[PDB]
Amino acid sequence: TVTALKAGEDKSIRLGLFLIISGVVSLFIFGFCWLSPALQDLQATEANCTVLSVQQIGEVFECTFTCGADCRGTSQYPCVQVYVNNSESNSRALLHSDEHQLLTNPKCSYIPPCKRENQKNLESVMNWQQYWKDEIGSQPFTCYFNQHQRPDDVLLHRTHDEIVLLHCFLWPLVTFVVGVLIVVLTICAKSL
Amino acid sequence: QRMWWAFLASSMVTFFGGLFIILLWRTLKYLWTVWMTSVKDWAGVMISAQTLTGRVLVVLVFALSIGALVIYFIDSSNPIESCQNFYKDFTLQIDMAFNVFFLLYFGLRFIAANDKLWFWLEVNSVVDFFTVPPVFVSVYLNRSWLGLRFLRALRLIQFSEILQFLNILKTSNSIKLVNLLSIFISTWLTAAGFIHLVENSGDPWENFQNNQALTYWECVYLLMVTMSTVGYGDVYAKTTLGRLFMVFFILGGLAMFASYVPEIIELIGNRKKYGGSYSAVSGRKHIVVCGHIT
Amino acid sequence: QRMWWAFLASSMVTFFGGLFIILLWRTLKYLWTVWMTSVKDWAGVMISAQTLTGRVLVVLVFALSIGALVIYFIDSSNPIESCQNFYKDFTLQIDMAFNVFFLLYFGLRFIAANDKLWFWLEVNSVVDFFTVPPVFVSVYLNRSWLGLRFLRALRLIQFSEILQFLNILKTSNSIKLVNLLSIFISTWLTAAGFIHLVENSGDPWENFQNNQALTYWECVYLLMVTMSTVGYGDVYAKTTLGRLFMVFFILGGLAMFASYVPEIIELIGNRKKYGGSYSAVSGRKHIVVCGHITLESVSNFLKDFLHKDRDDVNVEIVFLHNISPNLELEALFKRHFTQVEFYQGSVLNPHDLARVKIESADACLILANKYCADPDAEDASNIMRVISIKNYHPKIRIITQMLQYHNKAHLL
Amino acid sequence: VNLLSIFISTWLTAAGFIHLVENSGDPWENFQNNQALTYWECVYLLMVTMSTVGYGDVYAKTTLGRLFMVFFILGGLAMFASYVPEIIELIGNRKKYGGSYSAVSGRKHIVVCGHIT
Amino acid sequence: VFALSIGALVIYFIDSSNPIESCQNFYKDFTLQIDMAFNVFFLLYFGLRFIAANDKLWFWLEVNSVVDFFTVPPVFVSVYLNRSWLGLRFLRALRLIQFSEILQFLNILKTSNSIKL
Ligand SMILES: CC(C)CCC[C@@H](C)[C@H]1CC[C@H]2[C@@H]3CC=C4C[C@@H](O)CC[C@]4(C)[C@H]3CC[C@]12C
Ligand SMILES: [K+]
Repeated sequence: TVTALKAGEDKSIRLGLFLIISGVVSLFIFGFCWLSPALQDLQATEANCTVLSVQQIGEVFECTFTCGADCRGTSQYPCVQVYVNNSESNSRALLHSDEHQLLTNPKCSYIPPCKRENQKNLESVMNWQQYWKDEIGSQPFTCYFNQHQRPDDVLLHRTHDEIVLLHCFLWPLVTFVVGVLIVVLTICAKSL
Repeated sequence: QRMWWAFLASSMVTFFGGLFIILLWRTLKYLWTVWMTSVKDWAGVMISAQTLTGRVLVVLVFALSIGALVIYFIDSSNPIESCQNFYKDFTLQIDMAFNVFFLLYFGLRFIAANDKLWFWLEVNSVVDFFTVPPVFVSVYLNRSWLGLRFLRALRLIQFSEILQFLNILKTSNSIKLVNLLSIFISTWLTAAGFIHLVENSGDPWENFQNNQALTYWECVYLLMVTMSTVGYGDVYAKTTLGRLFMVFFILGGLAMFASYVPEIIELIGNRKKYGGSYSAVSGRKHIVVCGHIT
Repeated sequence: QRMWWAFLASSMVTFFGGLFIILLWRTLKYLWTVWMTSVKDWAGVMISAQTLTGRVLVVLVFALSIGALVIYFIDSSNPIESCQNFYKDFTLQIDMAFNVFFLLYFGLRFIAANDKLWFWLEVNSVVDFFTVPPVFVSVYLNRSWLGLRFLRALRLIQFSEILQFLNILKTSNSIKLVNLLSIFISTWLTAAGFIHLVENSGDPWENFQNNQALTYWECVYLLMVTMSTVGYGDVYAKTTLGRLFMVFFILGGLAMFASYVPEIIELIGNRKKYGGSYSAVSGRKHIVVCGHITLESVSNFLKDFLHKDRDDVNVEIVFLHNISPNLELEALFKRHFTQVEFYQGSVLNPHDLARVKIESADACLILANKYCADPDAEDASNIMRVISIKNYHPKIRIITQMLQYHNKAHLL
Repeated sequence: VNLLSIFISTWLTAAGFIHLVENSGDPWENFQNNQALTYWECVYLLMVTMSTVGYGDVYAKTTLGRLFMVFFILGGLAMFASYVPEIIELIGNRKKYGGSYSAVSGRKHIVVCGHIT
Repeated sequence: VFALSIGALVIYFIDSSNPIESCQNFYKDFTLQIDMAFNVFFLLYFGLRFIAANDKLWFWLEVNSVVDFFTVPPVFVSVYLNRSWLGLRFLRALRLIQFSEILQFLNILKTSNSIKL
């Protein structure tokens, strides 16, 4: 036979304490590590920037394409530079698709996806160029513009998504709650 | 395809239910106010380490565990995507076969459990609901996913005990050395699998673009070169998560070295200076000086 | 902008006045020839570590110190210049808030000082006038500057003491381990902050053009990889100042390792082999073999108690001894690995007797050494053991070896 | 102070040897493989090496430099093996208590003499 | 056997330092004569060790015996081909295990600690 010896415990309040500690440290690490992409996202505000002019500079830039089997080939594409005008700032600025495109090449306002054939890449440039010549001046649309670090740059797409920022932040918060319930529910069992 | 979140979710979900319900059951002395013994005995009669049926099923869980690691080393060595159809590592049949047994053995361990909550919080139990459910989602999707299946290598902790009941090795120092080698291999392979998994997809912050295309073998090598302190820097973790884990694995290995060398490793290092017979001298006569040698 | 010299100057300036005046005051016995007690007592009544008001303000200085490091890790992770206006790390308010307290607490420590100069030359005091004034210049400029604020991490030296008054941890070995971990973390974070600060601006000699654009996190990593002697050389200090400091930090870490491992770390590494109760074995009966545990006695007892010819029986055997199973563990273990445990506590100590849960035992069995020099002494020791067991729990069966017949009368 | 002095002397001697060996190239390539490094980069390299950190940001390129470097690794290891167990261990452990009870203002004072247990 | 073993390592260090292929004809490391000379003795000494063997199987399974039929036959194929091949001849360096014993019978060193070192 056995007494309150049957309770034991050990591997429950201990686990609960490790769960709260893991939860608080994880969100504390993510806090120091997400401020920068969150800062960059908040630094860009919403404006109604308008396309002011597209011209064809004629420069040629090299891109790297992969076939999945560690292909290291490089192909060439024409450079397209488009200058936009801000709505509330009325300042001429350089268009860019996205952050990736900007940091890989800021001379060209678009980089089409790298193609194995130069002719296909040129056709995609003429295709995208036609899909950008129709909307010039009028019809302002949702636009992202930075006026702190890159006043002459304008992005069509956002650098980051709140969905992954939230999706990684919710887990340590619930992990802390799961630690707290295991601690207090163990103390509730320990009484009787 | 984005459904890879559901595989790890299915593990965590089973864990969740486990920690909530098993503790909630042991509360409120008054049940309400205002067959179990037979099945428990039938489950526990086999689980005895001294019994023949228990020692031979423990060899089994260990052999199937190594088999799960062999096939893990096969698929972990592939590219991130492949046409899995005509030859997917001997199909969904071998994918289910080991965990059809381990799920039955996890059920057996739970009905065999004699102190409910403690059975769940044994470290030997925790790894089972981590390795089992992700494959049960893989078979539902009929598409293999590199999961946390490398944690199954933690069954190697038992290798000293089976060498003791199979009576292959007998010296206590030998059993301690085999124990230490087994735990060192298990932690090395676990930590190498963690770094591989952390480097397979990039850091979250750069939208997974800073990913290092390295094999599990380059990964387990790196950790040997690091924990031995050689550190060639020909390969190193590029990711910030990889670094954060790498500083933790340096500190865990240093802690284990500090907590193991003065206690067990030093004792194992010094052994008997003399033993065995005078043998391998043909034809001669032989005498023993007995008594007081000085 | 070049005014960053004034921030470090404002620290050094306060230090200067401190070392000159506090010593100049204690000179010339003849004052001239040809209320202080009350305020000192009011300041020092709170400063007592045993008093409740002092222990809770010491938790405060420590919590605010960590808060100052958290925000330090936030800004130190930024670029060298940013538009600090609409969102400057929760503004000048949090910039002042911690050091508005630490300046008051530095003033409190100075009016609380009981040996003037010594109060200033305590290492715990020196760091305060290094971390406090640079921020007071930052608020006057209304523009953040990465200063020597990482030195605040040196308050982590106190973490062992607060764990002792808050009564979370009790073992002396645990307190020493927490002390060592805390000092190791503090020196690692201080030396990492020094290397970060030295690499933020280039060497003077190349007009600051050889500057390495690395984070505090790459910097603290580098120092771990270095002090562990791994040294991947994926990152290393490029600057000549960085190298000069790096050779110094290698030598300081080596000196600390040489002066700490043989003294404290070795003692912490070896701990108790046995402790805690026999617990986590459901349903069974329980007995403790009390008294003289030695290899022969237990070898012949266990071989009969657990011979496998009793059929309907459990294992039980808890064991208890005061001089430990030094040789028993290699010469025999307990003839089982998973079952039959060993308590390092004595039979006479009530706390150790509670550790075995003697009240829940079916019996205590007392073994005697037949090979004793004085049979009477051994018998009287076993009677003393019987007396202690009966005193702790009157209702328990005891079985006992007596070496001499006349001694059985004392049990009655 | 003796040990610190001998350690500094051997470190500075071996650093000067490596500097001198790297100032002019190897003979075999007609002195064209010469590394343009200062005595300060050289003495640094040897600290990073003898502490076993080994960043490989700087290393001897010459074959003579390597041959000396393997010798200096072996001499430093030999000195560490022949000095730590003998003298350095004894220096590491010192007195636990010494000096007066001083730096306590105003109070009274008594000494418990005799048998402390 | 020890001196010839070192001689076999010296010539091993010579050829192992060459490119993977060379015109081996007018000057192939002092020709097939020195290639055979050492192992003409070691093959005779392996035969001598086998006829000298006093416990047949144990003689073969001595680690000192195992290395001989690893280093000897590859060179006997090299001379049949009249073309040098980088083989496992470096295993001959395992004869250096005996160096302590010869220092003991030649009576150069006498202290037990010196012999252990
Ligand atoms: C306290 C800690 C250890 C709890 C563990 C939290 C883990 C499981 C969480 C934290 C951050 C999470 C990641 C954050 C972001 C994404 C992107 C999203 O589109 C899919 C899921 C994914 C890839 C998450 C996977 C799970 C994740 C790694
Ligand atoms: K290294």
